[PDB]
Amino acid sequence: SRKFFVGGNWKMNGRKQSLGELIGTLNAAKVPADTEVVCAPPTAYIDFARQKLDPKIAVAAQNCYKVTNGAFTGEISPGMIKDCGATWVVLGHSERRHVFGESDELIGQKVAHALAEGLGVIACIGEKLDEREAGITEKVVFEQTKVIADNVKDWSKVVLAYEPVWAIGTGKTATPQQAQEVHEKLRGWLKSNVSDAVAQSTRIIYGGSVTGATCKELASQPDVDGFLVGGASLKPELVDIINAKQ
Amino acid sequence: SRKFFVGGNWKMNGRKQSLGELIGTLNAAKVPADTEVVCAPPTAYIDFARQKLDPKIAVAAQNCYKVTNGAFTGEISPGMIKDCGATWVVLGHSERRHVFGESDELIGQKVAHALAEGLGVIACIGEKLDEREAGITEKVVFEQTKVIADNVKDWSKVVLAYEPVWAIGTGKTATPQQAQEVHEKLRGWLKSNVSDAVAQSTRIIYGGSVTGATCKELASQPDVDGFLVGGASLKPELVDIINAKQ
Repeated sequence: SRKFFVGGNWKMNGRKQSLGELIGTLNAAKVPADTEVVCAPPTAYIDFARQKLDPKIAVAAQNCYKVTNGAFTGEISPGMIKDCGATWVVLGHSERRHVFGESDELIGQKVAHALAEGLGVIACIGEKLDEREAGITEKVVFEQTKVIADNVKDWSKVVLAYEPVWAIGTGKTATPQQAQEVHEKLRGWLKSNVSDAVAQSTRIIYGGSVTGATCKELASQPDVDGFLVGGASLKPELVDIINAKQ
Repeated sequence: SRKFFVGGNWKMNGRKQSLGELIGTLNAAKVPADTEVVCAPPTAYIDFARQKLDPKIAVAAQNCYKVTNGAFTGEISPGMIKDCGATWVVLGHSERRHVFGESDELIGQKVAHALAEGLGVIACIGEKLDEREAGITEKVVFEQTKVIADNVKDWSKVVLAYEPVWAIGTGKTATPQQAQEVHEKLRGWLKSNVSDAVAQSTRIIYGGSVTGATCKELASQPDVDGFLVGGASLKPELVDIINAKQ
């Protein structure tokens, strides 16, 4: 019992005009009954996107901080995210980790607080190129996942996203088999360290390169439960990725 | 001749209902013609704040990034800020620098991009208790101001904010004479290093502790042209600070 999950990470892209247009497209898309869809707009447009999107698509913040209110110029809290109608937050995204230096310690604390506040969390992990080539893929993503698990009580509110950071802009790419390998090792970590129950019911989505051309082969991997989509999430092509199991 | 400037930095505080109430109070108060008022809401509420606020009050983003669009989950661009109807961005705020580790070099790149896109910039500088008790206040704030200056081609759209980070949350308080000392030295830096034109026209606002009772005296200091208000900007007290010259 794992419902197919497709998250669209718009990253720092779009304006009210172009996003309005894209939202119109998605509002007309037939989202399958077996599929849960979430879009993560730029923080300035969480409000806008929730107002314009049809309820069949949930809204995620791309990040948040770890307290409800405070002297943290530039941050938003899970309270504000809910106040705008979003029900998810993306935490630990590769860009937060490796461009903006967000530690594991910090990400775990955001997870605890987002969960305590009633949000769903799309919790991202994954290994860089140096790490993969040293043999420490397992170590790196287990450690990352351990830190997230320490701050989760209710796993029904969590989706794990594997980001093959080693394959992003590096000269390397991941095969569907390489994706499947990491996802079944992560499910083995959940079964081992949490419960078979949690393992069987927790979506592990793929956060590497995915397009309309590649989504069916990726979605048919037994341990790949969906996608955290980058570039293609800004295009009608997102609808094709949503239809991946159909 | 230099226009009195009050920036209200709401930091990570408020929800649509509470901010709606404060916005009501501000809309209702009369801003003196000789003063320029700007409010910086949490980033989730830039759009909301702009729509609720009277045109007499300007809206600022609390931070932004240094390209127009890109793969930066969690960030917003000056284009987005403008798209939301905001005309200012706060950059280099002590929380960005010291809680979130934003480098001077990063902050310079933001100033450059923000200015290029047509946004006003409230650029923040200041020394820690570390650096003041080491007698290197001048070195720190001038070096900070230099990096900013290197990424400004139009000073008409820049306000400098001195934040006495040494005297906020530390147990130490700053006197108006200590405020004036740094502000005078900053203006003299601009004279030496940019132009008399810039030195004489550039607002240097005070970002240390401002209350309804401390504001008149701070305001009368000749090189203190306004304030970047913390806690008091969330209260009707902001009105008193806006009226500090009256």
